[PDB]
Amino acid sequence: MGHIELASPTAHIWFLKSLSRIGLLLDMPLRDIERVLYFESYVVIEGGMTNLERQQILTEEQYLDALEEFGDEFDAKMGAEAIQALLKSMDLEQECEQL
Amino acid sequence: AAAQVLSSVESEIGRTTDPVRMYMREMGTVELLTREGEIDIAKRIEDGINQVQCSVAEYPEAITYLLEQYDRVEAEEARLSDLITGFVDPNAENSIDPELAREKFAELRAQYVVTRDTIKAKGRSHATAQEEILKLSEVFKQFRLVPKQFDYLVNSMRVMMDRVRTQERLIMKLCVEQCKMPKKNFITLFTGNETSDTWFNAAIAMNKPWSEKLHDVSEEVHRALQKLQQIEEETGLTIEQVKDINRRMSIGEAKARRAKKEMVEANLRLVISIAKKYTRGLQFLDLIQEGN
Amino acid sequence: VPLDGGRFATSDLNDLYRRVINRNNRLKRLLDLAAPDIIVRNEKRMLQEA
Amino acid sequence: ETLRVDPTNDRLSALVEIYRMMRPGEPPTREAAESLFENLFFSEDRYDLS
Repeated sequence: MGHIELASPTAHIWFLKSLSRIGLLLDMPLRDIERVLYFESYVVIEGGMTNLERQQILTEEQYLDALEEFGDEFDAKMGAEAIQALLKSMDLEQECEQL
Repeated sequence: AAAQVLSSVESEIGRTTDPVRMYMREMGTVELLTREGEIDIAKRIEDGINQVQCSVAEYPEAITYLLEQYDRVEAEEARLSDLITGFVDPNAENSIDPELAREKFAELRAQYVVTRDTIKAKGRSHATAQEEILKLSEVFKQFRLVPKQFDYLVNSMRVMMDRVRTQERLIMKLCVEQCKMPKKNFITLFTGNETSDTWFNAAIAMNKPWSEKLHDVSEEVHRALQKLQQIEEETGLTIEQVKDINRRMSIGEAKARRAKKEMVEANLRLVISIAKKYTRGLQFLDLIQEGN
Repeated sequence: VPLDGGRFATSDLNDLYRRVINRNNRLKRLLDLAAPDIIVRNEKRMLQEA
Repeated sequence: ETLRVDPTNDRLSALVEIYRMMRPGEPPTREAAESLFENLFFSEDRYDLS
């Protein structure tokens, strides 16, 4: 078997459309996941300030205010790689001991 | 305010899975310019282009880089290699002829030497020495080269500034992080001498007990100095001028990229109109992407 | 596989592989060309859909 | 009783809703909704009863 090296990470469809397995893990609405996937809504990976919050839905116009306010302090980007970074950053042992 | 209606459309979409209409909705914000936008954008691109030309103007070795390769083929009794296309090719506001390539080079050799001794007179910042350097740049300015060899000329500056930036970072990598070197005085002391150890032992003159026991790491903090001064000697250019070179070339290239961006989206409707006559061999969107 | 009449036929999986590779290499070409983010989003959507 | 549920008040809002109905996602314009509704049941090329 061979492999295909992709430039931008892409999301599997089985653990995304079937029920969610990517939404239940992230505790995120399914529709918002699609909105972020289609490069329409940003997500806050990390909020250095208290104004923002992890896993926040963001529109482009509402995101310009964040750019003009803070910029480097927060971490919010676009695309499936944002979801990948969210999975990288999250910790499940803390959820085990907390929930 | 074309994005305000998007706040009402996207917030109330039916979550459509057709990418084509998402694509149109995303490029529908731009408008169609005419008779002023094209001219203004072209001017904003050409000023960036001549800013890049000024960026290659202040490098002392770029003018020698124009000539040493032609000297390789000048002594070959013939230059049949394609590098002869990357000649000066002066602008006039065609096969390269010896009556042009050598004639343009007749003054180049003279400017190669007349700007050397004058610089040593009354320091580097001498008035007539600097205007002679600017004239040596100007005889370089009257050229129109090809982007092939030119594509490496910009990287000849880019890699050099990347190297100096990495060397600057290396100081923080070695001592500032571990020893907590307050940057409040470091930035001022580095721009003072940056050639010898006046500020390095001035930091010993102050109390700074963290830097007092630097003898254990003396031979790894001053190797960055050795490399920086080696760069200064081999390049023949001071650190004062190279920062100005990189400061104003970056803004020029960013402005050119921004001008290209502000125009490309304005003409996507031509692409989307022309693509649809060609479907159906491949697809409905790959044609649009290739047209882009 | 070639047919007897000098023809060919292949599984649709080959078409899908060609389709994903065609836009994957295009996405590679859109990075060194410094594409505007508006079109890179479209290319990434193309890849995700493929 | 149906008027109590109808969220439109005039022609323009009704046509905007109909355009959003047939072609969701695409922003509606003044003339596109009219053209679409006319083509739905009042264009000889795209409609016939025999």
